[PDB]
Amino acid sequence: TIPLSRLFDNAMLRAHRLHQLAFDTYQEFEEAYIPKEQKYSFLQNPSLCFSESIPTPSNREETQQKSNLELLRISLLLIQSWLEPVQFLRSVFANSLVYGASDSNVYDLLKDLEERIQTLMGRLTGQIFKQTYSKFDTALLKNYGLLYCFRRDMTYVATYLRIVQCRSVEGSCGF
Amino acid sequence: TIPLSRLFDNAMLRAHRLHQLAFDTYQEFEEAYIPKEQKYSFLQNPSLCFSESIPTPSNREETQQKSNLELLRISLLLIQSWLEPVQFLRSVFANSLVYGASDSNVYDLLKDLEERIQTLMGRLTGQIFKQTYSKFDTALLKNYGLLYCFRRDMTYVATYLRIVQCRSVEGSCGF
Amino acid sequence: EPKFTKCRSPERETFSCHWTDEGPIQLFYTRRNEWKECPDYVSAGENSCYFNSSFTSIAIPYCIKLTSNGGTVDEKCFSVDEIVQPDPPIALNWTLLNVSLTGIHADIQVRWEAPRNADIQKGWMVLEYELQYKEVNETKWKMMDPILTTSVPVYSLKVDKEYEVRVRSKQRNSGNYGEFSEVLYVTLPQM
Amino acid sequence: EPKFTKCRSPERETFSCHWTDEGPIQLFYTRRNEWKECPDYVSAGENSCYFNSSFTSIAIPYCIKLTSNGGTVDEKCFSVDEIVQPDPPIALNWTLLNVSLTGIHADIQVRWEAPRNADIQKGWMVLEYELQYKEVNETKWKMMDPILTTSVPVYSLKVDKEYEVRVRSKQRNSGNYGEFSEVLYVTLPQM
Repeated sequence: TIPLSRLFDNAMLRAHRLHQLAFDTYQEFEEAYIPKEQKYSFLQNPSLCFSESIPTPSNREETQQKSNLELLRISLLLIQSWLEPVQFLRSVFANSLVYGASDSNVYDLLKDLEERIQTLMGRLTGQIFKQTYSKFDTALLKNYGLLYCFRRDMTYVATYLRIVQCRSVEGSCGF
Repeated sequence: TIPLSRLFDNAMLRAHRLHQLAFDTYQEFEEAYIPKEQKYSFLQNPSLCFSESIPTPSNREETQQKSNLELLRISLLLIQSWLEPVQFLRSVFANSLVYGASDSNVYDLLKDLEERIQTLMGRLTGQIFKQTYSKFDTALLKNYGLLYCFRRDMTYVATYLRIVQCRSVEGSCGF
Repeated sequence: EPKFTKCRSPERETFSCHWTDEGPIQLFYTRRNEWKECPDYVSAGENSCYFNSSFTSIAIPYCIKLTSNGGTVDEKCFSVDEIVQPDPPIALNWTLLNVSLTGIHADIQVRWEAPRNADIQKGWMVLEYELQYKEVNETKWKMMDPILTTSVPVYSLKVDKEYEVRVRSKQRNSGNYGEFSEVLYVTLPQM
Repeated sequence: EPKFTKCRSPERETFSCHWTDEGPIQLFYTRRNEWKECPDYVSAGENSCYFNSSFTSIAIPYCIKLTSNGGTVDEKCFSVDEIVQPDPPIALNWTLLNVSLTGIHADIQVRWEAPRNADIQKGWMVLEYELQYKEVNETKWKMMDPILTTSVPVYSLKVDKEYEVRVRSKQRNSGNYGEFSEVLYVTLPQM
């Protein structure tokens, strides 16, 4: 088979960039607009993101028990869940000082990654293959909640994609 | 014990420099003064150097069978054999274009290395411990013959010293 | 009056929280999965709580509260990835890089290993490293930009001087740098 | 008319001699230890003589003569260290060194292993390496100064271009460089 290293390198570059943008945008926002008491109330109350229908392992042992195709499929559904909702972070990202943060630029990144994950599942050919991507609901807590969920979901994708890379590519992580 | 790495590094720097100076000085001399027919006659006739009383292994298996103290002791006697004779390469080295070649500079190097080998034998405490260093005899073939023997003996010292280093120092050659 | 100093996860799999020194001070925590008392007050030392891999999950928010006999004295909320601070690299070593025998200067290559508790080989963690070095008599350290590998050159060191080098790590894009490795001393041969 | 092309020792332990293509051409050798016929005309290929480790010793001079049915047609004299030319390094690989996600440029680290027949670990050989690289559409190669390690960075490559890298070795201060390794292709991710 044609070597997969180039595709994994390119898919990982975009996943890391989405993860970095989500983390830095959440941090800036929280530091500027959210006093510590509103933070505690927000974080004490049970962050059930619109993507909670997609089953996402959250510790090392459970994640590594999943197959390559399951981890790519979950990544695919997380990315697709943000294609429409990301336009609701338009004002967040325009007011941001993070270089590269705009909903257009983020939308472009997600679409590019969704097609790369689909090519990777083709090369490596259960409810998770049956279900579809998640749908989002209907101001500053609404933006904070959204940013919280975007950070989380991009975090998952970057991790799940790295795991598949390390197991599928020759000497990618420890040569 | 105090770590030996620093002393081995310093002894190896001087051995390599002596070896390099001997190799480059022999090559320059041969290329400038010795036509190919005189070279064949010289190399066809059985280079018995004044140091042939010192027993010197000349292949990998026989050399590595020697102990650390034997290899240091042979190195010590080779270096000491050149303390007096090196002054007979005075005109060779003064006419040379090799940077650093002079009998004074070479004499200094040999004396410095002889004391370092003696400290190293002290830290790591047979005929070879009984015998002494070799003595040299009484114009252009006399210089060619001398240069031939100096190249040879410095070659041996650099090799024998490297072998002891690799076996005595932690991860010196293949970490 | 007692207050939290910090919380840290060394490998993204476990974590611990620490506080400064009425009645005994207690720790209570809540995570989406309400309030429970610290599961282990001994493993991470004095005025600490230790949370093993059965209590630790990424992406979900944790809230902790320090309490006395009169009430709540401190509170913190965090996610595990915000508190990741990796252990330092170990087994530092150097070797000569350039091949000269007469320079007044020399280049070296320094190498190390990742902290043993980090899962790099199967993709759970991805580290970056920041190396620092200075002449042993200097008070300030020179700082290199961070790299992805476990080895790097250091250029133009004077062979006449002794140097010292230290390295620390961080998880890419999250948490903070951890502590520095033990120092490695560099003494170059000279003549 | 037939003449010697060259003699080479790959690891300082064995050696072979080669000649260009009346009657059959013979090889005779003499070493201080007179004339004997080539011990093995097959192992090093056509118009060659192969000398295993039982005939090979450092520091002593060898002389060889090529002979026809009418007499001696060529002669050479050498010592083993003058003809050492190491096999190339193997297992070339690269990985990203810098940690940026938005550069137009990138730095890499390239690594390799010494040729398997060389005895580096016990001190019989000491190697230096020269790395070359260029953009795949270029005809000339950029050449780095030689190094002592089996890894090195290559800096400021354009992420938009494909590169290729090759490495060769030599025994320190003697003999010549050997052949280049197989080429390693470098294709950097980009967005």
